[PDB]
Amino acid sequence: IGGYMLGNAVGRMSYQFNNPMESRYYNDYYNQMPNRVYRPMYRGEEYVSEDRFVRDCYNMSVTEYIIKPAEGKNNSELNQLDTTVKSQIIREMCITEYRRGS
Repeated sequence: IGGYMLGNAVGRMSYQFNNPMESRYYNDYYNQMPNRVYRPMYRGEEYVSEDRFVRDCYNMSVTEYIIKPAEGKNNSELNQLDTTVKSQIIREMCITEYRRGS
């Protein structure tokens, strides 16, 4: 990766979700949650599908909102639902990037 960059934003997502916890949590936590998605600029990949793009993009996105907030935020297992939604949303945010980037 030549660097991470922020491509395009999303916009309050508010997709279907699987369970209303994921929706409500995203909407109250919207302020802590991301407003956009970041991008792995490969200079020579040529062998990634959307499953590899979404994971590699995800794998950055997650750290940006798990390891960074580790500075001093003691959830104590409160992070379970935080990660539950944040996993789901980052995957969906990643799919949307392909669908505005096209």
